Amino acid sequence: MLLPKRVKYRREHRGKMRGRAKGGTEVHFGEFGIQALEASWITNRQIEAARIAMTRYMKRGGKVWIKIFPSKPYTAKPLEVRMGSGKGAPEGWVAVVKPGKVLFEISGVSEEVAREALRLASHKLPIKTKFVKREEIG
Amino acid sequence: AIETKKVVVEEIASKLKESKSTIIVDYRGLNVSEVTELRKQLREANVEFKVYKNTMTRRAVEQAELNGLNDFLTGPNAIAFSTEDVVAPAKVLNDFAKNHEALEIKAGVIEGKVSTVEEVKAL
Amino acid sequence: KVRPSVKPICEKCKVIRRKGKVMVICENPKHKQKQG
RNA sequence: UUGGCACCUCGAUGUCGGCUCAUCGCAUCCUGGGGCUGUAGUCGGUCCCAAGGGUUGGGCUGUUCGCCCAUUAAAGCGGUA
RNA sequence: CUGGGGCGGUCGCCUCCUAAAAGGUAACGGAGGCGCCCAAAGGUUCCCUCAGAAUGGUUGGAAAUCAUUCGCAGAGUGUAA
RNA sequence: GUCUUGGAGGUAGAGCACUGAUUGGACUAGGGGCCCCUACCGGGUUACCGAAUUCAGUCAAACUCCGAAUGCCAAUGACUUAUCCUUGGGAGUCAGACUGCGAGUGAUAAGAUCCGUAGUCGAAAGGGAAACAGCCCAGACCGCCAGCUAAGGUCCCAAAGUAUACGUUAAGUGGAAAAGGAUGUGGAGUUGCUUAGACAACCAGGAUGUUGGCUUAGAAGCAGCCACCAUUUAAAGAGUGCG
Repeated sequence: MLLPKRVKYRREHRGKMRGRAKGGTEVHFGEFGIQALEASWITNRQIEAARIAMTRYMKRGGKVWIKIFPSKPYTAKPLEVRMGSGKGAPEGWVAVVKPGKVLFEISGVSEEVAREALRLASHKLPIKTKFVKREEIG
Repeated sequence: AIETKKVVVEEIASKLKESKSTIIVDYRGLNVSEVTELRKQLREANVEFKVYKNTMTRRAVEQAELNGLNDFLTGPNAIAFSTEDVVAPAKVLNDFAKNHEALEIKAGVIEGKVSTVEEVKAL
Repeated sequence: KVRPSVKPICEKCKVIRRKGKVMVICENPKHKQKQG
């Protein structure tokens, strides 16, 4: 449950999501994360559906990171009214999610805890996923 | 399998100071039955007189291909090594002559091991 | 039971694909599932 | 269903609801047959197959709906301008 | 004008975005403003450079002023981009 | 028009150079907590918020230090091509639709509305797509019982291969839908164990202390908080799971 504090504008365009994200296709702060696979809008409530239902399964766990952040106001005209006549009420918030962008990072956790604590948040997120760990070179 | 090297090396030492040995059954290995072959030996001395069940024909009978080759014909039979370093046999060879005849597993149609050069009647 | 996500629950459950239907069969008869 | 759009019809496509006459879809109310039961028998919940048949007489309101009277194996929804 | 009309709202002028790397380029799309003001806030000559920050001080204060460095501009440029 | 060459412009992308928004860590001006005292100066406790600043890392139509692809404006060298400029006479249309690409409104709904760009229809017949104004191919001066091809096809309807090679699927998929689910299945690859004897399957046994220190009437294996371990050991979790 997060929202941007004071935005430059209250009603914004919807954009065209395509291609790979500009950056952050690589978990680097913590150990294990989920990387998304499709392009989608992720609302505010679903990261709230994530940071809860990971700390269910992460009773004594490390810090849970979220590299996503919502800044796009998805917008509704009030229902059962005609087309046109002004752009509608800002219905809440919605985040920018390209495919390939590693969503979360979770640290202080072994393999086998991270294959279910990170799995159950992916049932709440509307995007097909894959588990992604780290790598050195480097 | 470098772990299998080390089992070969150490058990030879109680086979070059050895005189006698006896067949030991491996089916129905009760905990109290292990006590009635170890703690009667622990009333004698320490674990010199052995119970070990690492006794495949291909694991630990490759090790005993030197000393007293009277034992291979219980190859497809239940084997456990009982080797001796001290306290010559006057009492120890008849450890199995009381319990196994009816209790702590069956007598076992045992065909024996090295007594002098024979098969049956471990005395 | 009948559901599209057929899974074993406890480790006493086998997963036997009868008749084109991924059925799970177990000891305890509340594991009895099927997608169909 | 309330809707959005205005694409058949404004040299006419009769709009609510009843009475008749139905068919049909089953996402099933029964009846037939089963898994589970937090199923002792009795009576159930719930999930399965199954459309062949049955699926009421009122009071009120124009009412569909709704509540209530008493029965019933039950008093199913829904399309067909 | 209109997502039928009515009621609401707008009708003209300047700036931005939507505008697709010339330039235009729509909607009841997204933001602001404009019906003035300056006898100098005009012309020219000749000077000089900001805002903020830190350091220390007079009532001195989170800040009016005053000094030393920072400070390519985060200041102003009448009024708004 | 096409190639060379010269340009203007800040888009798509990107990245943070600013305007913003933001994740996390160090840093801690200030604050609060808690006490001492404050009758006042003040001090200490922070796993309490926290401005700067800094190490990384995200994201912007109204953000650009940067900046493409085409597109437009021209030159002078050509290599094709028939168009263009003025002038006058003469009218029609100033409601368009659909498809793709880029956009807004919309709910990244609509055979939705409203722009750019390109096509077609409209004003276009023929073959495809079963029939189909907008898709695919292609332009009907007229006759031929001429030939070659495009889109699409080549068992019967219905013209043309039961074509040829190598595979895949078993559902009628083809011949209509996702999150998810599965020892379905073909390839590619990685590793564990493994005749120094693996994986199942069978004859085996399960630890002594001990529930072990604290407990609920006791529960001694799972009341539950935990050092949760030393001996007999081929072994045995101070217990695999059912009770």
